[PDB]
Amino acid sequence: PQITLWQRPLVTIKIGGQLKEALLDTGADDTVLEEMSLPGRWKPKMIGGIGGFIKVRQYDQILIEICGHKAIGTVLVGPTPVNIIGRNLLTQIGCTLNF
Amino acid sequence: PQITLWQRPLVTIKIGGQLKEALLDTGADDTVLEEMSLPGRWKPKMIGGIGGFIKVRQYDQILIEICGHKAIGTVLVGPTPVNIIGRNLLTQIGCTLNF
Ligand SMILES: COC(=O)N[C@H](C(=O)N[C@@H](Cc1ccc(-c2ccccn2)cc1)C[C@H](O)[C@H](Cc1ccccc1)NC(=O)[C@@H](NC(=O)OC)C(C)(C)C)C(C)(C)C
Repeated sequence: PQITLWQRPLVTIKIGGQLKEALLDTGADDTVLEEMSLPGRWKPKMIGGIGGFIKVRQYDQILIEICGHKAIGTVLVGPTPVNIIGRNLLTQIGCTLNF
Repeated sequence: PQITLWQRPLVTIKIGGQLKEALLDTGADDTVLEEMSLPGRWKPKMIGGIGGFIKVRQYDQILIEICGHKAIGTVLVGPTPVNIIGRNLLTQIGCTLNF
């Protein structure tokens, strides 16, 4: 669809059976979700924001539906205040910025 | 224009006669620029992201040009790793998320 930016671009996502709310974020290279269970093994990764870095677990090839649109790719899990859909998955669902 | 997301959405902005590179950031409430000088009064503000909060300087009613689009709004200045155009200004230039 078309999402204007007067409010936070919060959308519904489906991941490992559960429905959650996520922020669509063009300012993020990666996708980062709050603490949860995912299948397979994970690698270590550190990701940086405005106030410093956090330690997250990296899962690969994770199935995730974003607002009707399927995506399969990298999901990081850790102590983020918000669920963040970053560019790795925004490109898969054909997301672009327009004006 | 239509900005894709394979790479970071970095555009040229004009603020205080200075040309600067900034990140178009839908996941940001506020607009935050690295250390620079601006005219007028200011208030301190605390803003949070991944890893926590930083203290910044809040300037009101600042004019910014983003890809030749004029816009007026609040500009925060402080020790951010990157120049960031948040939703408060992206709405002014008519910027939408599409897929
Ligand atoms: C309401 O709070 C805000 O709007 N905070 C904004 C903010 O931090 N937004 C983040 C989203 C966010 C929103 C709210 C909170 C929050 C905090 C406390 C309480 C509630 N919510 C936290 C994060 C996502 C933002 O796009 C950020 C921009 C950035 C990019 C690169 C370096 C520093 C900052 N992206 C990241 O942090 C990403 N970093 C990255 O890609 O590095 C290359 C990730 C996400 C991958 C680490 C801001 C500060 C830019 C205005």
